[PDB]
Amino acid sequence: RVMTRGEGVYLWDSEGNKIIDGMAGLWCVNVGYGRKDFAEAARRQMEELPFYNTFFKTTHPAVVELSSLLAEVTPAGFDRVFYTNSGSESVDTMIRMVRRYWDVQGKPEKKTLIGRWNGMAHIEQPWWYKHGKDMTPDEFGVVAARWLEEKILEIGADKVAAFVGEPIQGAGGVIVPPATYWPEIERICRKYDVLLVADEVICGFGRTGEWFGHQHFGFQPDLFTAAKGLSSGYLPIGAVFVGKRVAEGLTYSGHPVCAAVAHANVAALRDEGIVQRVKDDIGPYMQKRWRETFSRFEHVDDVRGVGMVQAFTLVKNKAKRELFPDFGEIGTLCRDIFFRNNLIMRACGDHIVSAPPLVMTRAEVDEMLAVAERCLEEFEQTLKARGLA
Amino acid sequence: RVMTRGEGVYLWDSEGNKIIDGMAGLWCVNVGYGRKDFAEAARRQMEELPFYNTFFKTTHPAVVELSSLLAEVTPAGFDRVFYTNSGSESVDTMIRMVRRYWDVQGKPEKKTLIGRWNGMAHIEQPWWYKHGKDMTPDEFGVVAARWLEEKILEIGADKVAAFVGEPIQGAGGVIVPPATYWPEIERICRKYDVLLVADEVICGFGRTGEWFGHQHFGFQPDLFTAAKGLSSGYLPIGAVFVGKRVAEGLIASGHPVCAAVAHANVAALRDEGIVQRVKDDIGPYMQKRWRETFSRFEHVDDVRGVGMVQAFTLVKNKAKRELFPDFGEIGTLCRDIFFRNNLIMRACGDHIVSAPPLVMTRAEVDEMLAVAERCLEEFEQTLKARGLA
Ligand code: NA
Ligand code: NA
Repeated sequence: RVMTRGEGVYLWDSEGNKIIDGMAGLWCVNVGYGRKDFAEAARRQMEELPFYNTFFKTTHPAVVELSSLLAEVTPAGFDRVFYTNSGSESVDTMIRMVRRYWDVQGKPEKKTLIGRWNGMAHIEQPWWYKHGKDMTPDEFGVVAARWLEEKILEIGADKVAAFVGEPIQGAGGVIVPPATYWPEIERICRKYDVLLVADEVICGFGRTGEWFGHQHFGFQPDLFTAAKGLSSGYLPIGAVFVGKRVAEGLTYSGHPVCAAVAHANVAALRDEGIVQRVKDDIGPYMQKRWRETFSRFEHVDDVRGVGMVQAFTLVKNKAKRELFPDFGEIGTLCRDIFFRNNLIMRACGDHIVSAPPLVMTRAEVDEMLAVAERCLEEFEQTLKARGLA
Repeated sequence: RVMTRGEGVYLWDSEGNKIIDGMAGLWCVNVGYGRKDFAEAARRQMEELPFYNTFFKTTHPAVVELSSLLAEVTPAGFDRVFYTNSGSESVDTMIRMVRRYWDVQGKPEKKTLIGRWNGMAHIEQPWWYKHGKDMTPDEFGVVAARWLEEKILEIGADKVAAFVGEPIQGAGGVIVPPATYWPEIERICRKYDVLLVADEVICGFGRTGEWFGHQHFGFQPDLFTAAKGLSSGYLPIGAVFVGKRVAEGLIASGHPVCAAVAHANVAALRDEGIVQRVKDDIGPYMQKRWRETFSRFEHVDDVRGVGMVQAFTLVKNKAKRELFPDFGEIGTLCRDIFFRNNLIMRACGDHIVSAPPLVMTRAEVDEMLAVAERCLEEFEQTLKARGLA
């Protein structure tokens, strides 16, 4: 099978089958497929001026225009932006910046960054279904955030540079933390004089209904990182957005052609009302319909989501919060059913996740959920037959 | 001062000044500026199919086409290519591959990579002018290579995964190793069961007259890495080329738009005879003329280069091989003169380096060197006038 075409939320193959891309590429095709206007933006920039040499102390006008527009949609205080070619480069750049910041502050010892599972250290993820015991989600959020305080005290605050986290952990199975989590993380970071970094690789550019995930969860990072969601994936790009504290402690970056396409993308997300529509219209619709569709199944639990990112977990016994053995095997079984039915929704372990293009219509939401629901019927029937139910 | 246009080896500013780009952007605009055909390649790919989903078990046709073409210009045995968005990503990917290779081989202790100055370790660079003492270059090449053996023995061979090096160290000042160096490096790597990796960030895509620097020096690495020279910089891209031994060990990618541009670039380099012309024609001319132009100056020594990469070093006393103090200050002085005269040649410490687009004509070589020559005359006079001669 070869892919021949994409438009909106759909991909087409050489056999003429229409496939619903419920993952928007790599969680990043937020304006959807088929933006021929972006092709023109790239063509024009490459015909005119695809380079800009550091010999000149000025900045390529496409990059200037992108930065000016980004400033309008990012939170106040993020006036320094460092462009990269990818999320990976953004993470590397962020790490170097955090460390340099502390060097400049006269604290070169402060070099370790702390992140989460699913000069490095890691803490457990705020996954209540697995780790919550008989705590309420609110109680658990405080406990899970305090794992950061524990790790800071273990390493020593004078050696810790920063905590880095995705507002919602995407690759981890869309683990949505309790409401109490990020405020406690923030208290802990500020208490121990540790920088706070939001990784917006998946939550960026409208995914949660706000422009950035950290805005939805109401925390104020010192920096945040972005990947190719910045261009809806149409060309490789990323960025590190630097807040006032770190900027003060610390011009040429950005491939001009990719910047021109990113500018067209961000302008579309704003001017065509796409992000606002997630917040006001399609987000709440998706979240309601997602929950109406999946909550009833015997082996589905923890149905969850915000804006246009959503998920659930396949489980052996809901009443016991008992997961299937060999976490991942059942998810793969379920994912194969979706794929056989020309629906792209992926599995992380036994979590099923979705992040369709933000432009998805209500009818398209219901179309996707109808296929998914039919697939889950088959999944449940298949479990029974294999004696795994 | 704003850049407004580029064509061939030239850039122009908003005042209409012509600037000679003797560095080809970031050592990478090998086909030159002004390739309007590349804009069309990008437009067409973005109009038709800028994405390709892993849902399909096939590869995007532009990537297939690029790989097929690359296979015709790389050495035998490199039939696995992993595409990235940049040189930096290529290095990261290579490091993960070399470590995974050894894990699969059942030698999980092999994790350290060794490189050179200018989980990681470093050895000294084969810079004869500084380190050669009373050795001939050939004798020094063997000694400098044996620094790798000394380092491997210090660490423990069973802990060492790979040695990584640029065939000619570009950012280090175009340090061209003696003829004896790379064969001894290779021998040592084989002796200690260490992988050999060539970093083609600057030597790649025709810079030395061969397609790749490792070919010029006659060694066969197990992997090699490339950066955006693969597209002459027109879009972000990189790659890791994986040899048979490693590819098979692992068995036991690519943004389609960037791939389409890279394919146009490689096709041009080949079909327009650009690389062949470096080997047979412009390279030998550049090297001769570079040496004729610079060798006579009292404070210039170690005039060097291969193909279309060349350099020299500003020195306090040639007879004594005595460098200026505060290495870098004099290079900056000289570079500033170049820039004032609208010539882009850069300084790496007190090394002056050049790597112009490969399409430079003989007339353009002479034009560039005539400017550089006048700048060196000024440099010598300013040195005397400052009492630094
Ligand atoms: Na802002
Ligand atoms: Na080959």
